[PDB]
Parts: sequence; structure tokens; C-alpha cells
Amino acid sequence: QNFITSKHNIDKIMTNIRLNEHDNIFEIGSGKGHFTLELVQRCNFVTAIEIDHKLCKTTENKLVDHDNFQVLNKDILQFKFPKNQSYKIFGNIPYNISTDIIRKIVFDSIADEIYLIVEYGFAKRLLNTKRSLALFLMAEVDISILSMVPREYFHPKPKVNSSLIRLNRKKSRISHKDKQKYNYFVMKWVNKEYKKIFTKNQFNNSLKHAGIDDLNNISFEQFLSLFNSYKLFNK
Amino acid sequence: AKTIKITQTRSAIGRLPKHKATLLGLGLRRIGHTVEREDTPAIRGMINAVSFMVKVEE
Amino acid sequence: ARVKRGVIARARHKKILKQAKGYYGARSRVYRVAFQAVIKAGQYAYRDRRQRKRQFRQLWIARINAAARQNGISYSKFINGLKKASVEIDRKILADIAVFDKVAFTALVEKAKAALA
Amino acid sequence: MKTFTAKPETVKRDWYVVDATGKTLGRLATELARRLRGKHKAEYTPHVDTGDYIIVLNADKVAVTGNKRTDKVYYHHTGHGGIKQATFEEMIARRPERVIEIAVKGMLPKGPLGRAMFRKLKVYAGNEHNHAAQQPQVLDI
RNA sequence: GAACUCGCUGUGAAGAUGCAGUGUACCCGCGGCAAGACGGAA
RNA sequence: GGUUCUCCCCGAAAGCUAUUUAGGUAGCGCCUCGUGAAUUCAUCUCCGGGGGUAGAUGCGAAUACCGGAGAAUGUUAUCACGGGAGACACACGGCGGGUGCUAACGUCCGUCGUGAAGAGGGAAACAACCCAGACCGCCAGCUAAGGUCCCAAAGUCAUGGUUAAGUGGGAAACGCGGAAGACGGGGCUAAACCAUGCACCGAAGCUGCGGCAGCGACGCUUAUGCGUUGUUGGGUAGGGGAGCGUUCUGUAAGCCUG
RNA sequence: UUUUGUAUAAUGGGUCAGCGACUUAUAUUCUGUAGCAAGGUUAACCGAAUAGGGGAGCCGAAGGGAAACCGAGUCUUAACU
Ligand SMILES: *CCN(CC[C@H](N)C(=O)O)C[C@H]1O[C@@H](n2cnc3c(N)ncnc32)[C@H](O)[C@@H]1O
Repeated sequence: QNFITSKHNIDKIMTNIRLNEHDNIFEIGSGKGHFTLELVQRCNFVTAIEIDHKLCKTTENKLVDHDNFQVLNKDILQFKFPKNQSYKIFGNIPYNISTDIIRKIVFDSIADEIYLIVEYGFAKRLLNTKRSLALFLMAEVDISILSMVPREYFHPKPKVNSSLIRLNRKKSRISHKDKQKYNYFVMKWVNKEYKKIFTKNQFNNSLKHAGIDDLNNISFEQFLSLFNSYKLFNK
Repeated sequence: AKTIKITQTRSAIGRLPKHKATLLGLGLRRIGHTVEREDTPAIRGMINAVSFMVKVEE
Repeated sequence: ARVKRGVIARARHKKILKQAKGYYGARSRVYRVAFQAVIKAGQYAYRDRRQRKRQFRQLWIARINAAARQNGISYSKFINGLKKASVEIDRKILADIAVFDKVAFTALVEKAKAALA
Repeated sequence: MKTFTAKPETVKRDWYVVDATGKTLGRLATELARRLRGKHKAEYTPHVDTGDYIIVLNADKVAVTGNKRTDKVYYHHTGHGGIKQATFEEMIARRPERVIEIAVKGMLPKGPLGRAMFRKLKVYAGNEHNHAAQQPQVLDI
């Protein structure tokens, strides 16, 4: 499903991934092995996670000539990622359990380099600064859009186009000495009770110090400037 | 020989069946129930079987 | 032999409804909630029959301590001295003579202090 | 036979004067709340108060041990909205006696009987009181 | 179903009028508004 | 989906092995009533051992078993037959063996405790966390877990130290050095932590007094009833026993009743 | 009420009075009780009809080997301890 080879509907997606020969790659969802067959070649060592055992036998049949990889028959949301060393995530995921992976890899994993493919609507909404989930999402990792993959490439035909997200760790500096006010700030911000976080004077002055002219279109560095203003106002 | 006073000081809730059988063979029913015994190595075996739950008096 | 059951059900309803006099509103007029009110009142009476013995003992202890603090001795040392003096007076009537008498409580406190020291 | 109870129309309550120069806040408020409840009398009953009226003067000289003079913070909500946040120093400089009252309101029971007991306490910020006609007594604590 | 039918903090068969803590609130009406809730699926 | 009066005793299971077996069927294991029987069975100690778990894995302990002998305790708690059922998607945690990277407050087999069928006390609230099994009544006393400054019953108790941070008032790698949302409030410089000793508060636990009910052993006796005497009595599905009330018929051309 | 388990985020009841749910017939097995006892008992029917007659039948006292046949024993067992 949405697996497919088409070979040349691939190398074309297999260019933007600027991977080197020394990277460790964890890949979420292999299908029949149209991507892992070159993921073993272009990197060092692959630890793939797949739960469908017949698809795992299909992958081993496609990969009889490779040794620097192993496959784990574990459930994705119950798997605990390694906490030492460094590796990169590659993902071609089903959509009907998409959120269940993303908070898995930004809040329960310490991966710094994220390559995923999602649908258009998810890629559009994830950068929207109104939802609380997205406000939790760019709290530690920067979000970027690379290119578009339309729907004629996936054999079971989907209905809408797809897109590639590339996500990078920025070192954040929002941590245990900084947190437990950030969830406060966003969870009081997206439902609009400004009186419980500011009075009138501090709200107006923070808006004039930030330079926000429209409250409905606010960017992220504006939001961290607002949080810094709240931090200086609240000791 | 010398007589021994035996007193139960705590209950038998959530214990192994071996301790319950030991209490049944000893003749103890409730907390604060004293009983009299004679000196036997088997009786001392019952005593060291449950030392945290009964109390001995020479 | 058809038997009508009009008298028996009416008597059974009137027996229960007589036990629920002095209840707010519909709990004292209809049957379907007066039964539950009677059951809950019985359960609460059955628990407060045990709670009363704790409440009165706590009241007696508070009165005993308040009366004994005036003579310059705490409750615990007073009770320990009374136990060391082998006096078998209970907490109720000792609090009663603490309230209704002053010279006898003073003599008791002096005896307990002499027995402790 | 039944135990004695305190009738509210026959019990006697007196008047006392408490100085508060240099005394600790909590160690005075605890004694004031104990004396206001009537726990120091042999006729003590929980459902009816038996405490004595207490006048507290020189309430602006109360001292707090430690660094609490700059970091003890009182919050207050209007019941809507915005909150009013103050520290110790501007609160004693603005309205002193409220602080002492707040401590008593932290210690007394809750309900109609709690405010009925709290009504018996009169706290003055100066050294002069106009209750000399009641003939109060000096109590040392 | 019976009601003498308040706001926050936390626990929750997981968004509490009834649970633990704390605060406010004299009794009863009259013309509105959409927020809760019933129609709604975030 | 529903099934209507009351009381007294005993009181479980969501497991195992086989099958033209896939929502199935047949036995076994768990419960109750009646009959009989062997010092029947359980706990502990000792004795030389069937295997190979110390000392010294080459011989082999406690603990997972089996055999014999022996004192004490236990309302036969043991087995066989007949009558009658209930259950046949259990949940959480512990011990001995596996899996998963001794990865991960990760996942399977024999065994146990708590709920299901258990009330009360403590951790603020809270089904598995700690103590502890509710016959009834008493304005009597002693204790376990937990506490003794006020809310709120009881030490502003005693001895010797530590902290100056409101750390205490939450924990993961070791940075006074990352430790920071979870003291309940008031508020505390001891009313925080460590060690010692003496008291007290603290339950439906134990004791003191009175009453009812069942099963045993004793003397008179006997429609088997008293008087000592130990002992027991929370309970869903289920088994056993003893009773209240309504209509009509015989006793009844009797009895009460302007 | 359904679930291991509920105030939870699964369902039902506006209130009162009356009505409404383990019955009947036939076989089969067991238990308590009553008469008779190596015997017990009648059906249809006759009958001044709950009386009396009617022994036509039904169950048991002797078993097992398919069987002929053998017997307080037999049968099977080469045959038994
Ligand atoms: C049940 C409908 N969903 C998605 C449908 C879609 N938003 C529409 O056009 O109606 C609503 C839920 O999904 C969230 N959501 C918003 N936008 C997206 C996108 N692009 N992709 C996936 N889910 C989306 C809504 O917030 C709501 O939870």
C-alpha cells in the first residue's frame, strides 16, 4: 500500500536526502523495500523497525545481498529508541496513526535530523502558529519544507498530494530550568485569556516592544520574544 | 521440662499457606492469644519457622 | 381462587411511608425515593452509632487537657503520673469532676505531681 | 446521665490586652487563635464559642524571623480578572493590622462560627485604644 | 430520578455544581448576549 | 430485558486433558447435602537415602519433590459412592524459569496475595499502597500502620550534631557544583534532617458487662430438656433448614356482631 | 443493568392506583412417609355407585456365559491366587 517501486519515481526523491557513508539510519515503515535497498548502500548501518512480518520476509527477499542492517519486529509506538550515540530518522508512514509517531520522535526521542513524507494538509497545518500542538512542535526543532510528491506514484491511489519535511535540532535552550511556564503560556495563549497571564499595561507594552501589529498572524521568534517579556515581568 | 509461653502479636493477612498451617499446628487463633507449650526441638522448629509473627517467653 | 391484593400493598406502602416523616419535599410524599431515603438513613445511623464513641472520647480528652493545663502540668504527664500512682479513674467522670469541682481536681493534680516526682 | 454543655446565654467572657512589640508573627497568632476558640477553659464545647475578647495594640512592630521581609508575598483576587500582588513591606506601610488579621483568618475554623469567633478580636495599629470603659486586663504572652 | 444547581488548584472509567484545599457571595425578580449545554462531529 | 415475603448454616470459578474440532462435545479440577472407613490428612523434628543446589562443580545443604519413625496441635481438616447445581473472555502485583540489546517504570510458562464475593483506620482527594477480617448493644480500658504548633485528639518534651538555602516544600544521569512541576492551608530558623530514650493520641484489632444463634465433649435423662464447659458466626452465583401473611373448602344450624 | 471493576465519558425510570411472569398432561430416576409382605395390586365393566364383585394383566423372589445348555453359585478364563 502506497509502497511501490516505479524505480525512477524514486531516485528523483533519492537526491535531496544528502546522506553520507557514515550515518546511522532508522527508517519508519519499509513497505516492500523500495527505499531500504539503497538505504543500506548509501549509509553505514541500518536498524529498520517493521511490524508486518510478511512484509519483513518480502524485505529479506529483496535484500538477500546485504549484511549491514537488522530488522526489529516491534510496535512503533511501544519501541524505545536508543539514548546514546547519534542517528538520523527517515520516514514513509501511514496517515491514520501520524500524530502517534510525531510526538514519539520529538518528545521521547533525541534525534536531531528528521526526514519525513506527509500529506499536503499536514505539512500546511504543522507550520500554523495557531494550534497548540504546533506550538509544542517548534519548541525544540525547526521545521522546513523541501518538495512535493503528487498522488499518481502510490499504487493504491490516494486522494491528495504529499510533501517532504526536513526537521533540525536547534539546541532549543528550553529545558528544565526554562520549562513548566512554556506549556502554561501556549495553553493560555491559544484559547485567549490574556488577563491570567498579563494585565493591560504589560500586554500592550509587550506588543509594542515585540512589534506585533496583527494578533492573528504571529511568528515564532515573536512568540519567544513574548515569552522572554513574560519571564522578565514574572521574575 | 520448662514451660514456654507463646503469644501472637500480629495477624496472618496476606501470608503464605505454610505460615497458616504452622499457626494451625501451634494452636494460635488471634492477636493476644497466649498458649502453653512444653520444650521440644520440634516446637523450637515451629518457633524458628515464624519468628517475626509470634513472641516467645521462657 | 383469584385473590385481590389491594389491602396488603397499601399496608406495606403505609408502613414505609410512616418512617419518612420530616423529609424535604418529594422524599416525604412518594414511595420510590422514600425507600432509598429510609435505607440511607438506616445506614447513616448504623455508622454514627460507632462514631459517637469516638466523638465523646475526643471531647473528654480536650476537656481534661484544658482543665489540667491551668495547674501547670500537661495532659500526658498527668495521665502518666496517674497511671504510676495506680488510679483506675476513667476519662468521663474525671472530666466531670474537672468541670463540676475545683478543689478535688487540684488535690488529684497534686497527688499525680507528687507521684511522678 | 449526660455530660455538661455550655449554654450560650450564661457563659462569661473577659477582656485582655496583648502587646505585639518584637513578637514573632506565627507564635503570637497561634496563641491568639487558641485563646479565641475557648480551648483554655474547662467548659469548652465545640459547637458554641466560649472565647474572650482580645485587643491587640502596636501591631506595626511585629517582627518576622529570616529574610521574609522582602519575599513574603500576598495575593488577592477580585472575584472576576487581574490579581493584586503585594509583599510584606508595602503592606505593613499601607495597612498594618490586616496582616495580623490574615494570620488569625488562617487559623480559625471555617463557617458562620469561624467568623463569629473572628469578630471578637480587635486589632489597633497604634498605642491608644478607646475601650478603657470595659476595664481590660493585661495578659503576658 | 431526587436538588438548599458558584469560581480556581489537584486527583480522576482522563475537560467536576456535588471529591480534598482555598476564595467570593444579603432574599426575590425584569429586558438582553452568546460562552456552558441540547441541535453541533475541532 | 424482566421475574414480587422474612430469617438461620456451608459457600466457589473464569483452570487442565482429549476431538469431521472453530460460538461446539466428553472426562478431570473448584462447591453443597446424606452414608462408611482406616491413629485417614496437614505443620514441625530426627533418621540412612532416590537426584546433585554448602563445604571442599569433579562428591553434594536450605530451598521445587519423594521414604520411614516420633512429640504436640487441628469441631475428620482424608478417601469412595449417590442426589443437586454454579462457572467455562478475569484484573493488578510478587517468586522460580524465558524473550527483548539485563535496551526500554518492555513481552511468555509453574506458583502466591489482594479485589471479583471485605466493611474499618492511615498516605488531602484516590480498585490493587501500609495495618487490620464487621453477631448485637455500652457516654468503659489497652494497642498496630500513622502522628503530638493552630485548622484537628495528643511533647512549642529531653540529649548531641547538620543546614542559612525558605533547600526543606518531588524524583532520572553525579552538574557549595545539572535538581527544576509534589507541605493541604495558616506559617514556621526549628514547627526541617540525622541518632538515642521516656510518655501520649490513634480502628468495627484485643479486653470488661449484658443478650441471642449453630456445631462438639460431659450428668440427669428420655415426646430428647435442662446445668457446667470449650468453640464459631462478613459474604455474590449455588446447596440445605425453619417460618409470616391473602382467597376458598370441612370442622360450622358452632362463635362474635345495631 | 452490561462489564474484573463505575458519579465518571454505556443504557432505563415524570408521579400515583389497578393488572403482569416456574403452570398443565404423559413417561423416566431419586428422596420422605403409610398399609401388606415372599408377596403386592387392579383396569374396562357390573353395581340400591366414594361400599362390594371382577386375578384379564403388571413388578419381584437366581445368576452369568450371544447361544444350546450349566446353577447358589455360575460364567469366562488353557486354567487360576
Ligand atoms: C474529522 C475532520 N478532520 C479533518 C478534516 C478536515 N480538517 C476538513 O477539511 O474538514 C478534522 C480534524 O483534523 C484536524 N485538521 C485540521 N487540518 C488538518 C489537516 N490538514 N490534516 C489533518 N487533520 C487536520 C482538525 O483540527 C480536527 O481535529
